[PDB]
Amino acid sequence: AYARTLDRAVEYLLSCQKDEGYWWGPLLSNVTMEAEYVLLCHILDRVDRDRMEKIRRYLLHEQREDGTWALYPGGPPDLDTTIEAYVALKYIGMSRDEEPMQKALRFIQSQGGIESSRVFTRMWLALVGEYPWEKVPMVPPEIMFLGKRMPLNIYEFGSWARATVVALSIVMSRQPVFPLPERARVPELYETDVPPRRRGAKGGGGWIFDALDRALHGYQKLSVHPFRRAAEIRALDWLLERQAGDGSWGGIQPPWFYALIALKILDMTQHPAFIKGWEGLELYGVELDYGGWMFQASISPVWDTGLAVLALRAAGLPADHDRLVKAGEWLLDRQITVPGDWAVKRPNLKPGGFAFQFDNVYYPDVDDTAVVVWALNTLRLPDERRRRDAMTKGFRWIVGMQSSNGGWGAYDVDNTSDLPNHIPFCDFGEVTDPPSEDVTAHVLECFGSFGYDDAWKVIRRAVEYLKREQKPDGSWFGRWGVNYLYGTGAVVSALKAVGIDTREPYIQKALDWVEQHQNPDGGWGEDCRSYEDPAYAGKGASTPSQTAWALMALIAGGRAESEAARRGVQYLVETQRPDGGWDEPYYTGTGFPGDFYLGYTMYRHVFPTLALGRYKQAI
Amino acid sequence: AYARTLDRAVEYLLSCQKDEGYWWGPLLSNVTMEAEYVLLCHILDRVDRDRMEKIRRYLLHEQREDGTWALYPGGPPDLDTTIEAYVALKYIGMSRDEEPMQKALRFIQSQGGIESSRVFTRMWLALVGEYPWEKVPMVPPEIMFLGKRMPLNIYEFGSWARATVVALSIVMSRQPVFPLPERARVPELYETDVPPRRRGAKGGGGWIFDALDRALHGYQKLSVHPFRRAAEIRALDWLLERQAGDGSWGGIQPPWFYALIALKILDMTQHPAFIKGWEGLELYGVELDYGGWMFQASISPVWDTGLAVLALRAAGLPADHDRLVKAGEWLLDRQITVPGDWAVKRPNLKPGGFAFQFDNVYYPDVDDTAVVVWALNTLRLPDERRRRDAMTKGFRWIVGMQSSNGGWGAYDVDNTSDLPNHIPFCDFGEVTDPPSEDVTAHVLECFGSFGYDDAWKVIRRAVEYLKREQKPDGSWFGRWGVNYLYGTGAVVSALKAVGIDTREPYIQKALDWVEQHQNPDGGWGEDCRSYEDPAYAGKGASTPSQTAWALMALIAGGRAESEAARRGVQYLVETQRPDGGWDEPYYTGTGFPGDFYLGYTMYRHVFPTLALGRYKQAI
Ligand SMILES: C=CCN(C)CCCCCCOc1ccc2c(-c3ccc(Br)cc3)nsc2c1
Ligand SMILES: C=CCN(C)CCCCCCOc1ccc2c(-c3ccc(Br)cc3)nsc2c1
Ligand SMILES: CCCCCCCCOCCOCCOCCOCCO
Ligand SMILES: CCCCCCCCOCCOCCOCCOCCO
Repeated sequence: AYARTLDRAVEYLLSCQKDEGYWWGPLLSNVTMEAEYVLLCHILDRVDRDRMEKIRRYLLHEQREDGTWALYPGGPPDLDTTIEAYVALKYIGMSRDEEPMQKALRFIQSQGGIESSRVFTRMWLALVGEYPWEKVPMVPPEIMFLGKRMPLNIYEFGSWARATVVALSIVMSRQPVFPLPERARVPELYETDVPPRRRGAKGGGGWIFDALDRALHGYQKLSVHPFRRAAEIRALDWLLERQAGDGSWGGIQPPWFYALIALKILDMTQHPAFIKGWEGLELYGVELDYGGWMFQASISPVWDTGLAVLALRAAGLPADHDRLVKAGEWLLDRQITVPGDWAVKRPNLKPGGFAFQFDNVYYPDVDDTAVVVWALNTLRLPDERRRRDAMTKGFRWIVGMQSSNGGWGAYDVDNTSDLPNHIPFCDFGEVTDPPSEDVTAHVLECFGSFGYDDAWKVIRRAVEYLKREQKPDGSWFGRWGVNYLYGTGAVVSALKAVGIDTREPYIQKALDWVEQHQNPDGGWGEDCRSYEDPAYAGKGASTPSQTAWALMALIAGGRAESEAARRGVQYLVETQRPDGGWDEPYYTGTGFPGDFYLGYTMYRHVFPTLALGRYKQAI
Repeated sequence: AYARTLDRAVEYLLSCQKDEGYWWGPLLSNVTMEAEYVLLCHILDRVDRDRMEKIRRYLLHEQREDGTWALYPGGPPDLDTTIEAYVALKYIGMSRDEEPMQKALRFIQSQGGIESSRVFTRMWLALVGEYPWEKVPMVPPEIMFLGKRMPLNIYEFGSWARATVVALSIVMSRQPVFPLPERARVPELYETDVPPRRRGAKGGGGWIFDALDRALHGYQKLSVHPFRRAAEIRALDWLLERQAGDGSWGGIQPPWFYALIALKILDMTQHPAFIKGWEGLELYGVELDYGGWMFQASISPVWDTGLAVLALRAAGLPADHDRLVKAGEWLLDRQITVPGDWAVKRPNLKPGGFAFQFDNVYYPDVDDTAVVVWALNTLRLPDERRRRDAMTKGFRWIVGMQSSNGGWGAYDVDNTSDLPNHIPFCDFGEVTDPPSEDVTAHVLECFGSFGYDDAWKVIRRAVEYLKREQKPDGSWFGRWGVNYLYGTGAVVSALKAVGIDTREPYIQKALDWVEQHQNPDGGWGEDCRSYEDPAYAGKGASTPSQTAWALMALIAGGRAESEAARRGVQYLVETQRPDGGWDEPYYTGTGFPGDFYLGYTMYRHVFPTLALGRYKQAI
């Protein structure tokens, strides 16, 4: 029955594999990536008419009927996104008259105009002189003086925010303006009677920071700022030291762009870092068949390859398949062997993790590491020396990464400070990197393959963490995936792997939750709205991946030979395409809960294959 | 008569011009460049058998009958050079038995062996474990803490030494060892009974430094060195901030190589700066027709182009010759507009100088600037705006670079400290960058073109400097050229240009000096030995360039229509080749008096053309 499906899905993945032996699916997000690219080019005075065109088609192609842009397909119109996308188009050529500009503008105004958008948006506009810098949350270069163990030192922030903060401090230090030609001036963004509904700090605004900011804006106006020169040079050095191998910073769009602006501001357009940083960009670009051009927020080569292997293995292929070996070998060359920002908290810990992208040695994440090691542990490579060796280094790194509560974070240890969550600046997505369930699950599932059970104290500490975090309805939050279906599936799958008894009450209470949300079409679905409104927890159009996740939670809990179980398998078997793939018009990936959603291209293929492979296992 | 010589020399120059419109002749030095390249590759574990082969040919090719290598063709055997060249070969494959290795070895031993070589040589050997680091002058990372105005702060050193010191501090901080295979171990370098005749500090060794060193060597052995970590990071950042566009540091072989080693030592082999820095090397490499491969100590594109223009112009070509315009345009894009290390002494001075190589914005030199501006001041470019503008910026920068005595330095102002000349480390070439005659001459000659004369205070101050420096025999020292013929020619030519009366006594006393050294063959020649032994001042085999220089001094002093004058012109006319070029088997360029000599490939062509062009002027 399903054998034909799996067989097809298998061959299909094998075709999607690159020559070097790795997998790499485009990472989808929203148009603020492209819109900001447009402004960046304008700032750096490097505009390519041909590129602008591809970006225009794309932007438009993504705008919806109502004339707006959302964070995820089928999501509500987003102000910020729409505003930036608006400015982008108007700069490329679009006249405020045209239908698109019209419908978009309307929505903008009906929301309070520019005054209701996130700091980033207002800041970008400030950069081109369409918004007063004085009304922008200030982040001083002096922040570079806070010691390792001080309130708000750059190391209390999450790896991604840290790099951005450092870069911007330089920018906000000079408050530069790169005037847009009259043709693209966007005054209309202000024309509105609707009361400006401004968004506040993530965890709440304390009158202290509220005032402190005002203080900084005043100090900003003085004629002399002692030691500021040395604060900037510190930020500069700091950035120069961590520029990733591909010329990017952290392998993400944000700090990368800002860092370049920071360099341009310091007349360093002749310096190597800038050059490399600039040309590095092309790698993240993607030529769309319909003539459009999108820019990836980040790239997932490692991740994809890692999961890809696991899937194919659980599917059936030999642990020494010549094709999987290509992957195995490739992965080994990717392992990071040098200290990264994490070292600040673990000086005596030996390097051994992995990164999300191709070359980003200073920021390996616990997630990728776990999956990569585990995936390697399932293979038979020619050089059993390096395979054995690497795994150990990766293993130990992870161990030494375990936070205080036994749960694992993404990039750092105990990065749980609650201070930065109140700064006027941080009003978008996460700013700290505390342990999450999904990550910790992938970790446990990693050790599990080696054989380490609940006996080992490490494991227990984690399980305790998971038990404590479980939601009332037996579900588990999805931090880097959408959502409860993602988390729950992760956990149950992990716990089952670490020897825990699947018969336990809290476990069963989870499985039941799964069955209770299975959509009529046989599959499972969870819309991103589940982050905003709880009524959507486990609700939404059925998707290949999300279905495959819930399917794993069931196969893991022994309920593999069940109704809901077989029902779901049917969905996958049916919905599958003639080529063996699968479609998924929705996002099942999460950047930040409620603020940034991602669509992992491979998920629709890899996970369904992994699930079917595991179903074919239970029989 | 000579006219045909000029027409031929001209058409030859124009042919040697590249497409972009610039001139660029290979810069010759000695084999320590290649020998050190070999060790570098070994250190960085990046050895290319094929390249090793091309290098081997070259090394042998340069070895003389006696089995040694000198600093300049026809020069005495050099210990350091020969030692390094020896180790290089023995590592490539050569067995100590082979005749070449034989003769070399005996010379080396007859000199006291390894114990008599410069610090650099002993250090390189220390790097591969063939010499005790303890017996190497120590340079601590802490030096990075000395403030702008303190004894021995990195800014008291000459631009070239500064960068090397910073890079080495990191290296000497860790005292790494990259063991050579037993096959290439060079113990025989010690086997000798001859008393080790060690070279001391450039300006004498003070018991203070001698003591301080021992002090630093002891401290080096402690278990904890507080703030050293910070010291290193200070040094690294200092390097990462000044890496030049082509990926080198300063555009010179020394700090470049050391800087890369410094990065290796710090596990940064996969950091942008390292990568670029490594692949930047190829540009300085040169494929020799006989199968060899040499590495340029530095490159002189700008310089050549600059002089090339002046020559051709004085020769006859229209100030708007479409070919000289290509040069004119090119040069303009080369002007530096950002602060460099010079800024430390002149914060309010506007950037406007030029560099020696293609892309080295932090180190423009007064010499190149003067020649480049002056050259431009003689052309008629399409964009008279930029031409006018560039000249002013360049000009003004030069004015603001003038030192206290009125003379001009190469890279910095008043870089006359006498402290660094006593450090145990600095025992090779120059370490500070004080004003020189030749440079100041090229500056005066520049303003001269604009019409500024002895009236302007700036010019008088200089003339006073030159008058005071003149040698008893009316000659003038040659700092960056070999030697008194080079300097004297420079000065007289300059003074004549700034309105000074060529009839003056001190002037005449100089001209006479020139006529008195004219060789029988009509031309003039000055061997590099003139730096070591005074009996060689103005003495040596005649060369095209040196002849052309003395010729300019005469044409300038009005003695153009003289015997010695016409005699010399004859030499150039006869010695010329069928293609219009000229041969010059000797070195007429100087890196450091008595320590490092260079051979400028273009000189033999450009200067003879300039001289003839000026002779044809006096008639
Ligand atoms: C899922 C397994 C492995 N993970 C471990 C890696 C996946 C996370 C990388 C994708 C998200 O990248 C980012 C990362 C950061 C951002 C920011 C951002 C937000 C606030 C600040 Br302050 C600075 C940047 N804006 S958009 C954005 C996208
Ligand atoms: C002539 C007009 C324009 N000039 C202005 C530029 C020409 C100077 C560049 C050629 C010389 O380059 C160097 C420059 C420096 C060195 C050193 C050296 C010596 C001592 C220390 Br301490 C560090 C490096 N060793 S070899 C060497 C070669
Ligand atoms: C400069 C000494 C080299 C030793 C490196 C250890 C530095 C301490 O790590 C603290 C964590 O900060 C992250 C550093 O890695 C980034 C690269 O910057 C280059 C210095 O190695
Ligand atoms: C960080 C302040 C930016 C102002 C630049 C002025 C540069 C300081 O001049 C002091 C002398 O050092 C010369 C610098 O060249 C190095 C480049 O590093 C870039 C700093 O902008």
